[PDB]
Amino acid sequence: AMSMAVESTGNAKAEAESRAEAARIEGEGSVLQAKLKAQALAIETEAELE
Amino acid sequence: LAIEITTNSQEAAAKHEAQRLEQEARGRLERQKILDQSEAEKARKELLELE
Repeated sequence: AMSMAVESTGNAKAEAESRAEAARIEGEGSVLQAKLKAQALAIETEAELE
Repeated sequence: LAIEITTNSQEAAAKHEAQRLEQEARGRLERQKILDQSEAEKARKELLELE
């Protein structure tokens, strides 16, 4: 039952730690990406007004 | 027929003894086996942690 414990948990912990690390990257990425969308679609919007 | 009954009775308690010792065997060995599988699990847990 203790091994049953280590197996089951250790697996889903390994698994959610995966997903969690994946979206951690994506989130840090989407901030950088929205910060580039920023200057891009605001230099695009800049000479748009002129 | 009077030796017959005593000859068969030798057979009897002999067979009965055998069976009691057979149970000594299985009763002991099935317990050794549990106390092995359990010793394995004390390791298999550690392995399963590394897994």
